[PDB]
Amino acid sequence: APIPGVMPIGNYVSLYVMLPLGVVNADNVFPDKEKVEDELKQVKAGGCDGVMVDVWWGIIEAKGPKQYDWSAYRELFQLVKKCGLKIQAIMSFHQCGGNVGDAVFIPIPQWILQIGDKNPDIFYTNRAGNRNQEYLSLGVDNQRLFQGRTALEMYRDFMESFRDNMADFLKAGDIVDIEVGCGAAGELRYPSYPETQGWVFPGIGEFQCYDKYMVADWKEAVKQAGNADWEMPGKGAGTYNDTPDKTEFFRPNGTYKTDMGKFFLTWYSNKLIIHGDQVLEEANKVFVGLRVNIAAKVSGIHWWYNHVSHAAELTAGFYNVAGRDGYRPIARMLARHHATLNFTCLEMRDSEQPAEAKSAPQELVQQVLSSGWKEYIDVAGENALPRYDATAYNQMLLKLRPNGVNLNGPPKLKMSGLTYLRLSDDLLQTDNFELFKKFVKKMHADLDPSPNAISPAVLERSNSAITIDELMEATKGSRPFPWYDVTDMPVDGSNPFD
Amino acid sequence: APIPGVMPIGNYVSLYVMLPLGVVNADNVFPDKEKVEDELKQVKAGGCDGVMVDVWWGIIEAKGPKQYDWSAYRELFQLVKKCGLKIQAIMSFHQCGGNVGDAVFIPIPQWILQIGDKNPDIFYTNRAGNRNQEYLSLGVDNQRLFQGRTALEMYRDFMESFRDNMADFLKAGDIVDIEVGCGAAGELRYPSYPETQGWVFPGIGEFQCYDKYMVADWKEAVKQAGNADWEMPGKGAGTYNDTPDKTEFFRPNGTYKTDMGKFFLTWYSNKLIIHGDQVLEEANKVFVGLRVNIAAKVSGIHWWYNHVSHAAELTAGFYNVAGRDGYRPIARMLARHHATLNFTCLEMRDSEQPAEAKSAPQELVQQVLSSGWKEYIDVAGENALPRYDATAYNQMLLKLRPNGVNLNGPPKLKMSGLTYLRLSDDLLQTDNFELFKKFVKKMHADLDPSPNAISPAVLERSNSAITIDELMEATKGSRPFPWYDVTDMPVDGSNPFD
Amino acid sequence: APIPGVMPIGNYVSLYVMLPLGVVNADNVFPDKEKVEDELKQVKAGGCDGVMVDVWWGIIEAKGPKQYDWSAYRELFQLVKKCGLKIQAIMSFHQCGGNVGDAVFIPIPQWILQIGDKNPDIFYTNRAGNRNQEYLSLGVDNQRLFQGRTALEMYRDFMESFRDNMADFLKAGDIVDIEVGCGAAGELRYPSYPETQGWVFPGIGEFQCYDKYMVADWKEAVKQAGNADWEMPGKGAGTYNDTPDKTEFFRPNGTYKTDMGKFFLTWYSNKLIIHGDQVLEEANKVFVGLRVNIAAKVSGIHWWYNHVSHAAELTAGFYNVAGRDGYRPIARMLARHHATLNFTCLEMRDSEQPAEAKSAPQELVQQVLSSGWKEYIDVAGENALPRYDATAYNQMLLKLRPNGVNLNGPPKLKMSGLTYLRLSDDLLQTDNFELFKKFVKKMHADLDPSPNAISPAVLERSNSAITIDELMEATKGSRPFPWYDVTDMPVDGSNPFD
Amino acid sequence: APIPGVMPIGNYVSLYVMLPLGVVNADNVFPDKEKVEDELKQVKAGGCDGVMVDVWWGIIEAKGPKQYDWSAYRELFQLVKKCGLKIQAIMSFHQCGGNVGDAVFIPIPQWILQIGDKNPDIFYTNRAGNRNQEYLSLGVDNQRLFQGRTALEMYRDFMESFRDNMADFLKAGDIVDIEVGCGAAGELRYPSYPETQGWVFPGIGEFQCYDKYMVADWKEAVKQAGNADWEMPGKGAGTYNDTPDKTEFFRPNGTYKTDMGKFFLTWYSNKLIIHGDQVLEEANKVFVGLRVNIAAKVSGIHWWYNHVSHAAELTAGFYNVAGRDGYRPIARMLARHHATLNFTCLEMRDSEQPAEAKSAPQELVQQVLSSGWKEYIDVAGENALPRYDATAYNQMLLKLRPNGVNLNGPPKLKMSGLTYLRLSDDLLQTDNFELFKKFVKKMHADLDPSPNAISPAVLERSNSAITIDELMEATKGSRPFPWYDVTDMPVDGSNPFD
Ligand SMILES: OC[C@H]1O[C@H](O[C@H]2[C@H](O)C[C@H](O)O[C@@H]2CO)[C@H](O)[C@@H](O)[C@@H]1O
Ligand SMILES: OC[C@H]1O[C@H](O[C@H]2[C@H](O)C[C@H](O)O[C@@H]2CO)[C@H](O)[C@@H](O)[C@@H]1O
Repeated sequence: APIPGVMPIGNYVSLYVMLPLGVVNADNVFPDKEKVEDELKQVKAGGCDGVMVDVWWGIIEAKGPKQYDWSAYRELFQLVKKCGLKIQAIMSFHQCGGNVGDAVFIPIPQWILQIGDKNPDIFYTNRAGNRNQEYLSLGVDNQRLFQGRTALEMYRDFMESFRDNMADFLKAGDIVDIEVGCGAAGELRYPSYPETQGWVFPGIGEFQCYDKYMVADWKEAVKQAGNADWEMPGKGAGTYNDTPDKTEFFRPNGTYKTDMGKFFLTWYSNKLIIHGDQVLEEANKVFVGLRVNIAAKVSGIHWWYNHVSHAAELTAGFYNVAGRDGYRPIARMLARHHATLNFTCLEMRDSEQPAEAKSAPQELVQQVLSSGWKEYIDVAGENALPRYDATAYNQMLLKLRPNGVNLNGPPKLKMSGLTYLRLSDDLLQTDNFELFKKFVKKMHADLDPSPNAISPAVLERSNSAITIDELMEATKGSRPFPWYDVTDMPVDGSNPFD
Repeated sequence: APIPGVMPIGNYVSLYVMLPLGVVNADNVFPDKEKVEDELKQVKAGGCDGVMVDVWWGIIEAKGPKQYDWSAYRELFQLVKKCGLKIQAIMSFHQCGGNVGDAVFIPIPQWILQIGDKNPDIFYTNRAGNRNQEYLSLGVDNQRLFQGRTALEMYRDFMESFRDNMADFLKAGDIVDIEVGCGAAGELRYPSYPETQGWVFPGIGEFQCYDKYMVADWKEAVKQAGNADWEMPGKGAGTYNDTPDKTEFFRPNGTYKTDMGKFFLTWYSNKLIIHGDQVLEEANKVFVGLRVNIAAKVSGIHWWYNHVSHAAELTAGFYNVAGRDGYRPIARMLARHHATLNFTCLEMRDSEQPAEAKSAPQELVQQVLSSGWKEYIDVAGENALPRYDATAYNQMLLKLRPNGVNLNGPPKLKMSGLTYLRLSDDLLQTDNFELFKKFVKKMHADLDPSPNAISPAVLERSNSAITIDELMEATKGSRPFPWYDVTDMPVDGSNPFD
Repeated sequence: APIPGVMPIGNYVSLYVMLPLGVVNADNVFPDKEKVEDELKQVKAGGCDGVMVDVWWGIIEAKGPKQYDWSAYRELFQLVKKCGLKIQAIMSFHQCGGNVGDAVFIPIPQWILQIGDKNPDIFYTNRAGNRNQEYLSLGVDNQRLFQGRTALEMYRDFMESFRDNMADFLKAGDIVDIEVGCGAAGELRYPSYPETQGWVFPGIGEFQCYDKYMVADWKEAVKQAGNADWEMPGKGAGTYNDTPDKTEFFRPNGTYKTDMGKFFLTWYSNKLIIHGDQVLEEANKVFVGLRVNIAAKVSGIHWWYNHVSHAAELTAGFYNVAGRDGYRPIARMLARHHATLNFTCLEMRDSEQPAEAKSAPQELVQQVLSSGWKEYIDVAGENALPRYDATAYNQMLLKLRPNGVNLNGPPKLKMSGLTYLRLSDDLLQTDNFELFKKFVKKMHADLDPSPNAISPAVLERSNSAITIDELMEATKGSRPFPWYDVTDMPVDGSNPFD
Repeated sequence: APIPGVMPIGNYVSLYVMLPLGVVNADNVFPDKEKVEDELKQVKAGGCDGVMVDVWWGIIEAKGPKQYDWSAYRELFQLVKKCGLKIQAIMSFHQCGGNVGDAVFIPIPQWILQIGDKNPDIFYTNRAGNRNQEYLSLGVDNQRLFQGRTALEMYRDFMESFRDNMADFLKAGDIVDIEVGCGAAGELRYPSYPETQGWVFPGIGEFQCYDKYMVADWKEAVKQAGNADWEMPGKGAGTYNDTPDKTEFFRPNGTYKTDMGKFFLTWYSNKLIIHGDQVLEEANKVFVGLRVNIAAKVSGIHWWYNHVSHAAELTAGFYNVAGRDGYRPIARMLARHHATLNFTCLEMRDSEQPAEAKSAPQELVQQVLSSGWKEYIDVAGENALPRYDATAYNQMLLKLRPNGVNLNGPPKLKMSGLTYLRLSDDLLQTDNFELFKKFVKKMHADLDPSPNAISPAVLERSNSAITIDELMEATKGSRPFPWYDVTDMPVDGSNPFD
């Protein structure tokens, strides 16, 4: 029996804060140095472990191919290191929305946008023929279209330039995570719910496989199956803001239940898995032998989860239906590269969602985290929308330790880390910043911060294993681990006794 | 993330087997040495960790006060030690039923039965005036009636004679547990459901506080409360085989809900707690500084648990009702002496009980184990009735690890050990003995036996703390820890995934 | 291979400081509270782990038998606990010199001195017939002469009164060591070099076995050997300030080499061992089951060590000669009670001693510590004379870790602790107190203090085993472990590389 | 204090046996499969941990550049894996003597010998102009002379072909060490004592830097120092079998003490260090992220060690003189690649060497192992000549743990492993094989074999750091750690007590 009052370190969970969006201007400039280093000081005073910042592709390689400028980000990291915080870098091969709302506009290298200018098919395309310019379609990962280099080669060269230019921070251990962007918002998914094309929650979304490079692939595949006459979904699949039932593809016993539907969804989902597999290999080769975690982000698509079609998840590329786990195979893939899974949604509660949405964020989180730990990989996460209430802090606290704390040692289930939405004035406001420091404490299980990177203490990155299209075994349905009902360590409460 | 296939030792749970009832004759004789040492060899071949044997008081101190004969038990232990098994000794200050059914008859020292012969009040008495001769009423713990010695002093002298005569086995570490008998069948309870007086499941039972020594105590207490005119229950409490509702004491809003009823139940239950407290102190003083666990046994009284009166538990001395945990204070008491709680019922399932019984064995087990771990003590257990089916083996397996195994280290919840009903021919039968060896393996979490006493590896016994009638704080209701639905490691099944 | 800059905790060695001699007046008064709590604050500011204080027998039981007053010592400990320091209590059953030099005079309970007044034989006596009143001769351990109680019983009752009155400090873990006094200055030895009787370094000393109770014992023993006509040493043994060679008992091939000499020395040394054995048993029984170390102090008698007679050691009671280890059997005895050996001399260097003295403090320390670790017990120590130079700090540092630090884990050889001479103004003087804080740091192996009682972290006291006059096996000569030449972590130096 | 009889695992040291020289014929054939698998079975029955085998370059790439055949070695490893032994593979880029003595003849790829046929300068050359064909001179590491590939590129391609073809054995963890050959006999040294050119112990040897590629380098370097007129040693340096004093270069106050001599030796020794640095980088890049140790072998050149010139060491390339550690910088270099140092000589005793030789093998071993552990790297080793006596087994046992065993945890100093000379009939002979099994037991510190690769349990290979010609700091003289006098665990003896 444990000694009363003794809380083992294994229960500690790192907590990082995301820095303001344009902390480094679209122009490679780092302004307001003084101010920023005052917020960082407060953040550190709150017991935070570190921060997560976007290393924008459209800024570093702005001037031209292979010519990178790390000057600013260098000052930014030295500043952070000076305040005693660890660093989570996101390799952002995407655009940071430049919509009316003014929020800083950071596209991808402009010279790339000029190539797609005469070759739209480099972007993800819906069936109407709209082109999304925030990320490069996977249909061109292995295509030589960018001044000699292929999409994948551009990704490695970037991470490689980053590895060599940040070697000192990496040696010292200041950089703890390398979050590899695999699509829009840096997430391994299709751009199925583009706000720029008229999407509004809770539309089902749209399939994004109509660029020419992807189509050809679909044609070759449909022929080797003996059904050369099969086509991709059409008006039957509907549009961005449709409902599953107003559709013929997602209605109960609809087209997705068909041999042809299963063949399409299998193809579309595998295509996304393979895109992830290939990007993470380059990431593995670039960081092997270093003490740092590599992670891919998987978005949480909870709307329509309680509908037989799991429509929203399907358009995004996750083939998750009854009797078919569409997440587990991703996790086995990530397992291959000894990578961590970062799930970007876990503060939400089923009741905070309109009934009309068929949303089930909690049940989603359980399945995803369960299939991750079942394939022996570390799972990390963050919140989706900004929040400063105790309700949100408690939900996140539940998910970091589904079975509460373990007084006998490391818990049975535990997330390796959580990154908080974003640092801001509304947060640093005396009031909020108070509740916050409480949440950070509960995150550390009432322990004091430990700059020794306890737990997630970066382990040496191992060389990848070897794949096989044997992921299909991974889709076997399974019972998710049982979740506690409420948090063990609430921010404004006492020991519920479980 | 853990390494696949690596099962940490912390998940291991010791499994012992109870030896045949009269393995040592009522006459201090150890017959059939040859046969027995062949069963022990099989038992050890099954991976069992050890065995539990009754060190009968009525055999060792048979000839007369202070004159003990450990000869036979000495041969028995040397034999066991030779077969490489650990030893769980029960200090049996009780009688082993000498009913018609022939099963060996072992009373308590006959010279004691001759004293109670002219002084019946030494035995537990019901209101009709029946005397139970299997154990000495707690009303005489501190009474000088036995040739100079008091009940408690007789208990310590016994354990003390046992400590000195078994010092070598204790030094070597062969004796791992000292199970201290506190009543009938060696359990801290009142003899409320005596089969010798006509009791048949699921009778509510009867209060056992009518001996003269206890009565006086009740009179003194009722007067200092200002209600000198209060009495103990009468015909209103009913008889052994009554139902809660046919009673006026246990009916909804019955007498037990009254100020007088609460005052009686509080008194009756505290009296049992104090009897335990005093017997375990003597046990502490006798074994301090030695590497061995001391444990008290608490019986599982599941019938009528789902009735507002918790009748059966009340007559046995456990004041467990809505908004009042009658087990937690016992556990805090046991915590004081760094003692382990042995719960004698945990293979049963709610469905194996007649609906008419209002029985809830599973919900009982949860509450008892939960309140034990909440007071920071080790909880151990055993099955109540003999069983050889996979259904029973799986239930016990669930309770030893309510949240399954922990691949990251010691589980969150885990029992320190389990002792199996009893070694017998029907068990050692090729068939059964097979299922059994499977159960032992799952008990060890598919690991190989570890004679190093892993986990429960006997720690040094610490001197007791100091009580206060501050147990009353312990009766505050609480949420029990959440239990998994099915076992993690079933005997004839695969990984349910939780 | 270890990680550079990582110093494992196992290399940490606790450092305590002795408080001023009369910190509690001969009159049970604790004056200058304010001042003292200012020194304690400085001491704690120096990183010290705790302090060691004399719990004088002549103060606590001054008024009369069994009537103890812990009032003052209670204030003293609460003050110390308030400054965050651990406590090493010495059960001082001796007198604290009340010589001309004024230094506070604290005798043993005056009522005892009045008994010896008519019975001088209670004190250790030399052959001239001088009586030493600082401690009770072992010849009366088992003699009922003190108002009903025996010497040993008076010792246990004292430690028992101390255990019950200090239970809270003991529970909390503030009291870490119980140093049990076994003679003059609290050391298991004979008062062979009494400064009160004219002794001046480096006299050989005198045997102290002439009180009547001891003599009788010697007569009974000499008769069962068949030499009833043997006598104790006479003028042949010389006097306090003689040299080994001017003697006939200690000259090469002198009387100590004889069958009669060996028989006397064997008897005299065993008598001291048994006195220790019996006092430590009482100490064991009183503190079993508690988290605290019990230790006996053995004085370092280095003069005449390099002479074949080891004269000084012989008169003190240590039968240490060529081919006979007179310390190892003491250590095996101490092993029996799971006790620690505190050696009171280990800062000295062979060169700081006059050549005429035949002194070998370093070689002594090696033998004593080696035989201690060989019998599996913890060895602790302190300096003999007050010192504030780097030479002394480095010697002590060598002996705490004879083989320096271990970057792979706990060192091979390591002392469990060291108590510094005594807190004083000449030490707290800005200058000295500086060198001191350096020494404390090196003691902790350049780590920061750890109030968690790391290493010596008080383990539960185990019940004693059982002796036999089989100590004689322990006198077999043996090679001491090899010692490093210089310290690993000097106060004013760098890594000598070993 | 440790528990008696408990030997911590950290004291365990792996023991491997070298397989017979041509276990795989010069013709890629694996004959006598049956016999061999019977010896392996005995070897495993002796508790050995594994075996070390030469993966000859002249066999695998015999047919032609880039065309490797791993067929045989594949059968050999599967056989070994079947017998439950770990594998130490030597990347042998050298020749295995094909002298008169018949012992199997295995040269390097014959097509390479045909190139050097018209270009002798690819081989190491002495001043008379003799060419050694057992290894490629470092003067051609970065020269494109081998059908497009450079020496270094040929080495990586080989290790890379080995990594990919042995991936399964590597994944499983059967291959534990990758011993990278850096010269003759696979050792980082110059071929200074070639038996093929008339060398006989204890000749001083000859400098091996006269090939044209090396000379040019020496000319460029001597000019930038402003002494363009300096030359390499001549007749003044003598010949293979000369004595240090009959020379003018190695005589006291000879040419090696001169500014010109120091400049030559500095250049010659650095050249060897850099050759090692470059070969180990390729090895690092090829094995990063895998759980396997990479090691370089440094030969033990003990003759003339006790002479001021350290002649033999100087000709071999180790600039080790008074006030200059010529080994430490090698170790700091090896530290850069997280590599292990394998010292090939450590059973010898100073007394087994002719006085005329000025040999000091023991003092050599101390310095080399000490400088290795001081630069934070693991040191391993083997014996130089075959031996089956207890004298030899005890010496090796001393060096594996210079300070014996540590009952408190991992020793202060400990070798990571030892590979035994070679499996043979004279060893497997009932007699010898007996003493042997004793030695293996003492190697494991009287523990039973642990196939879990305890201790050296292959850790993940980390990416290399980055060099600088800042090795020069490493040549600062230092005190080696102190060595125990005799072994802790002798094969035919008892506890010397240190
Ligand atoms: O962006 C607003 C969108 O946020 C949430 O959905 C997130 C998802 O949980 C994870 C990933 O970061 O992207 C999705 C959207 O980009 C809300 O659930 C949703 O209602 C809201 O419209
Ligand atoms: O008391 C002065 C005495 O101290 C040292 O001898 C100590 C011994 O090392 C340990 C024990 O504390 O008692 C002995 C004396 O009581 C000096 O070595 C000695 O020279 C000095 O006279």
